[PDB]
Amino acid sequence: AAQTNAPWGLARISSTSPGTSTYYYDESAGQGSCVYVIDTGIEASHPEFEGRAQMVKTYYYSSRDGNGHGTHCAGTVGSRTYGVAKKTQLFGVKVLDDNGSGQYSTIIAGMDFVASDKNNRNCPKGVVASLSLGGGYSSSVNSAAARLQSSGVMVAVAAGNNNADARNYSPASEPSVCTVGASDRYDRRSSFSNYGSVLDIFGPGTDILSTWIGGSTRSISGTSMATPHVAGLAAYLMTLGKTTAASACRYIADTANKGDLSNIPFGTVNLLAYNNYQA
Repeated sequence: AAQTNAPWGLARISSTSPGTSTYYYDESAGQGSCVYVIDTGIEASHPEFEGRAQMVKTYYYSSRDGNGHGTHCAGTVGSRTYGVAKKTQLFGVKVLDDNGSGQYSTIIAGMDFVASDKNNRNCPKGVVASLSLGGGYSSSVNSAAARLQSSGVMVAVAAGNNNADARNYSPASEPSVCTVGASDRYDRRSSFSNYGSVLDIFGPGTDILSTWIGGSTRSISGTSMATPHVAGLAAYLMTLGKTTAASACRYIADTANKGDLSNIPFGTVNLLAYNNYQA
């Protein structure tokens, strides 16, 4: 399938070169997979989600996304126009308040929630979790991400936006999950993207158009934006039977566009997420 005039990041994920504007993907489109978006919530009534999004948990007085960040990330995973996996089922877990903040104890609870909750959902092609959040190093936060992964969920986490080594941030520094840095439309490392040996993969992260609250759209930047490209790609590939939740990060690295990015520090992978779809 071909989506013309797609957001650059979607075009980039299905291309061997930057600078194109059509997204090519297998029409199965992540059908039968599930992606949990662990964030500020999802405006599930947005027409871009087509009824495929729903809130399953909140730790606050409301399940509403009063911020936008979680809706934007969910849109990059699975919205009809701005998403990688346009037929996946989206599940919102509101661990972040409407200012974008959350205590690590609530983030941990949310991760353990998903590890159990997937057993309440129909995800025959597999389960992914997207975590566009983080803070300072915490062994407890990393351990929670490791348990979620170990339970059979493909865990993708943002590397962080400190232009520094992700070793000092969590869950970015957890080795067993998929740690995602950000690139721009010219295949440069995004100026804010963390780096380091713990990164597994890069995805499009500078000026990413997606859904927003109020039934709207906007373009923002961050490793938060790169992460849902990778979560959506994992779901898409699991639907296609190419990989599993346990191995999808490594499979994405194995099949990535290699050596295409500039300003990658010595010791950081030069690997850009790629769906290797041949139309």
